[PDB]
Amino acid sequence: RDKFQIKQFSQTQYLQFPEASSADVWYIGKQIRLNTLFAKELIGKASRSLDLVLSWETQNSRLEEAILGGAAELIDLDGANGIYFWELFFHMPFMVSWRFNVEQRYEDANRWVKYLFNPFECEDEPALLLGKPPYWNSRPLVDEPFKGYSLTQPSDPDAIAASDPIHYRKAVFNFLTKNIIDQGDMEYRKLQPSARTLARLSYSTASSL
Amino acid sequence: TAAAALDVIPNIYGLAVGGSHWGAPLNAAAEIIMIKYQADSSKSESLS
Amino acid sequence: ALQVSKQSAQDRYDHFKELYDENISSTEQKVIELQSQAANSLLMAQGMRTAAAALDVIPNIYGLAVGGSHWGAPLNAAAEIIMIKYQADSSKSESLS
Amino acid sequence: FANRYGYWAANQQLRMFPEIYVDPTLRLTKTEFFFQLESALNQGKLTDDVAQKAVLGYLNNFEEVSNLEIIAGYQDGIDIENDKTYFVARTRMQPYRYFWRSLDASQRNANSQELYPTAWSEWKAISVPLENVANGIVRPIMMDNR
Amino acid sequence: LLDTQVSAKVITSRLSLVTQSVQQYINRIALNLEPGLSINQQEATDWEEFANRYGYWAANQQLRMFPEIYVDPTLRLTKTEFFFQLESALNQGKLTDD
Amino acid sequence: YFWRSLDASQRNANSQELYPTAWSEWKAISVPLENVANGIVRPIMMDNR
Amino acid sequence: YSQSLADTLLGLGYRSIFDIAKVSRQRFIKRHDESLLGNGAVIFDKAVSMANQVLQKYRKNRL
Amino acid sequence: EVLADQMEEMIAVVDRMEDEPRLALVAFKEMSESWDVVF
Repeated sequence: RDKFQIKQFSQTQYLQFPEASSADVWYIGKQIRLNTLFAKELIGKASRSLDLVLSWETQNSRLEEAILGGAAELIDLDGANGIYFWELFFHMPFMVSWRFNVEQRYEDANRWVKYLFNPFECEDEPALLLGKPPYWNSRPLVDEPFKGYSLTQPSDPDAIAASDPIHYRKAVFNFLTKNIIDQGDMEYRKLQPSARTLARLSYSTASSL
Repeated sequence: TAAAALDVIPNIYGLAVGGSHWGAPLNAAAEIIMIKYQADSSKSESLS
Repeated sequence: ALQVSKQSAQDRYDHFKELYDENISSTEQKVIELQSQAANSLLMAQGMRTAAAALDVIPNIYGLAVGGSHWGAPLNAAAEIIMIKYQADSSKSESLS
Repeated sequence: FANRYGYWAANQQLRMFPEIYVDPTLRLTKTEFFFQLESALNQGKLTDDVAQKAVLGYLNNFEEVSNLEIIAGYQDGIDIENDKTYFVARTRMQPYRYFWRSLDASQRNANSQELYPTAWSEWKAISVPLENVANGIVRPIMMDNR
Repeated sequence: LLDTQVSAKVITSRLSLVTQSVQQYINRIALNLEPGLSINQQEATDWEEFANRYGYWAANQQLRMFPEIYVDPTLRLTKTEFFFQLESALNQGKLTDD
Repeated sequence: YFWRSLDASQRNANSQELYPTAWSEWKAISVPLENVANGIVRPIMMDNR
Repeated sequence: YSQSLADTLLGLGYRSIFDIAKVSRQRFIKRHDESLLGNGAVIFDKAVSMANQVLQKYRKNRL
Repeated sequence: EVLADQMEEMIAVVDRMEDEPRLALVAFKEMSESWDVVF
């Protein structure tokens, strides 16, 4: 028999990890994270508006780590909890826009797609938001990726559809470029000439993308 | 009001006193909340 | 007679813009809304469990005799919570029909 | 090669263009919460207002999940390394909800990497109507992968 | 800003071509940031008022300038705790003065 | 039981007071209360919750 | 001090405060030195209000 | 908890909040005859 310090832990609740040279294959250190304080950062901002939640400046809010001997200078997309950021910062924004695109609500679908991407603005309020993304407004479309390694041996499109953000964001562009044309044809069909020809003001923006 | 009258005061007094039915109001709220649906989904039959 | 016959086709045609457009009105929208409003069937039952638990975790009476905890109350309540799902989903099927 | 033309070319192009494969109709494991967006959007003809009621109806629920507290974890009897290591957790605001989940400590890269992003599961709720406990002590255990 | 090499059979007013040139330009400067100009966040909000055009533009004034067009019982109602209790009795398909 | 509120900032300065729109309308309370300390129920504000 | 603005703001820069109905804030902020900008960041909270202050003085007359 | 002797007594429930929202704990207008509570 034997025993190990897989144990209760101080105020940030993360549990003790039993070995610095790891309990497993590689030397990951005697450190782990579990819970998050994110709700205490969100409750205010989200009760003020949805439009503040779908701000890149809100997404960069701070947490704390000093009890394990580090610092959590922003909300980190860590795999034990990270999905709940993605679910909130992408999927809820997406399904509304998907329904509205179909149901003749094209400019309302645009008002939701404008939380992901903005090929119409160059003059936002934060100098860091003007600088860094710059066009993309949910940070997991740009924030720190790596490899895709440990799903390679059974590799499939079910793996590769989320290896990296670049092809995922180019798919947002493919949905957006359709949405202009899907409205343009509704001006050309069944109307009269000076309204039908107004569709060329849509085809001339689609052909600019 | 029946659930409240079965709660705010005891059922019995003596060597033993009590009988206030603790869960009665919250147990009643679910029935009040349920009743809305049978009416609105038959107002939909009226307006259909 | 050919000039007369034109109206047999023309009157059969030119009405139908009142049916290939304006195909919905505000009353037949409420015919959906009062079906789909059953989205609160996540909430319609939940005060059951807490009431049953409050009738169990502590006694009804104290004295020479103490007790009154209603043993079966939570498991008796679970069947009602489980039942409620069906009336909502089989009327979401009327909304989507 | 069971059926042939167009079906064969799709063997490559359904991997080689990810934008063909991306749709909201994912392999969803998140069934405990993702249904609670759709059941508000479950309407035949709708307007721009309805989405805000649907969104906030999810966002009320979301914060309770983010506040879940871990109570205990089952090590593999006496073994260590590459364990599934089941954990049990509950809501703090009332002791009403209990859940379990797990992780894949074998799923990694060797080149100074750690557990891979997919190597962690998602919470499942517990169905059995418990009402009395020894002061929050509920114990999970593994019975040859039951 | 001119439709060269096309439209050999079409007829329209000169005002439409004049309009179309500026109409395209005020789209084009918001469509891309060459030449090197920029648009303030108010101006970049307010292309909402030329997204779709004829009749929609004139309504920007006349839907304020004639209040009788805007007045209907379909108000922004906050009184939902009681105003529904009038309608649920009037919720009938064919009815009488009683 | 019900709650409501008012907008004490919404006014005109020229010897006017609170403007006609500057007052809200009653919302009912949903939670099934049955016992109280003799009518003493207390509302409070938690950073605009 | 205020007349030091009204000498040259009204001398050349703008004909009147009513012509500030042209602007957007970044357009207006760009043009001004420290002797304006250090005593000017409050202006559009009341001057754009001026730019809709004449509004009904020629329509309240509907009788 | 009411950290003073003999509950059942009418003592109201009150607050006079001023700093730190996560420490917005309640207050009571009496205990026994005059004295305060360590709460």
